[PDB]
Amino acid sequence: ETLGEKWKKKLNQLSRKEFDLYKKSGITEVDRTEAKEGLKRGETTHHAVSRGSAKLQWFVERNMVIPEGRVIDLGCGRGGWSYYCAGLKKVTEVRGYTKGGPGHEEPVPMSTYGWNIVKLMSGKDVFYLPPEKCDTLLCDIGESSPSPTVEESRTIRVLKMVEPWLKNNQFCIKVLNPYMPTVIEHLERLQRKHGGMLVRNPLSRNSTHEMYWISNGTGNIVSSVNMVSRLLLNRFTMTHRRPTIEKDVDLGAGTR
Ligand SMILES: Nc1cc(Cl)ccc1NC(=O)Nc1cccc(S(=O)(=O)Nc2ccc(C(=O)O)cc2)c1
Ligand SMILES: C[S@@+](CC[C@H](N)C(=O)[O-])C[C@H]1O[C@@H](n2cnc3c(N)ncnc32)[C@H](O)[C@@H]1O
Repeated sequence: ETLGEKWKKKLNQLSRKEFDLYKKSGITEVDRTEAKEGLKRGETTHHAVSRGSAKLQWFVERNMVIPEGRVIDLGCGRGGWSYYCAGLKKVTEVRGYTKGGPGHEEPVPMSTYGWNIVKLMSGKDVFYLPPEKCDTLLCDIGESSPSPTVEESRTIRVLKMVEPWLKNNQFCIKVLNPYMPTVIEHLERLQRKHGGMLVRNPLSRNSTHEMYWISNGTGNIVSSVNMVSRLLLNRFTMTHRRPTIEKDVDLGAGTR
């Protein structure tokens, strides 16, 4: 019924070859060549551990979330968001939590600028964690699934989990499937209470309808979601557009 549901049905009809040509058509991406080569060699300075550092940097450099004080990073994985925040002037502590174990990335130890204010803790399912006081709440959880009802369930669970962590603080939260009417209802209620806006990051793949609820902005959630569904549906029409290439983020070295 929603434009997003039509997008997901069409995405599920693609062959692997078609899917591989669609997923990056017209997106933006950072060139990870140098970082991957450095990481393979065990280099611990300058490189971002994942594409996530540039993905969060995109929101921060637009002032959509402005990390400060004690940052919590839920679903930190290898730690791209955490290591990026560790170098920001207003940040004083970064605590990352992630599941780890089979099927999940482990935190990567690094020596990028501000490493000494970061603690990444694996073996932590955030759905069992009691909330902690923080000045910035980040969450990048939401596992894609071919089933949109599984994605709807996973999105609602994240939105219910994150709310007790929100106390008039800065935030950036992934919304895996933002187009279902039940999710829209939660998002509108959450925006009435905590403010912010839902934003599509250009570095996201066309194979996910993810959007991020960020704290600094206003706007109409329904309009923003439908614009993304129409964008993703239009990207099935034409031949692959190679992604727009950008430089990856240099996270430096040193303590603070
Ligand atoms: N065409 C289109 C298609 C889709 Cl499916 C979704 C969105 C758009 N359009 C844009 O995204 N337009 C836009 C224009 C100039 C700069 C940027 S920006 O993201 O670089 N910086 C911002 C953005 C918003 C605010 C705000 O509202 O406070 C603050 C800073 C975005
Ligand atoms: C891949 S990370 C996102 C990228 C990350 N922001 C970065 O920059 O590296 C998302 C993570 O959420 C983790 N995750 C999934 N379910 C989780 C849960 N219940 N509790 C904690 N972490 C979870 C996954 O293991 C995955 O590593």
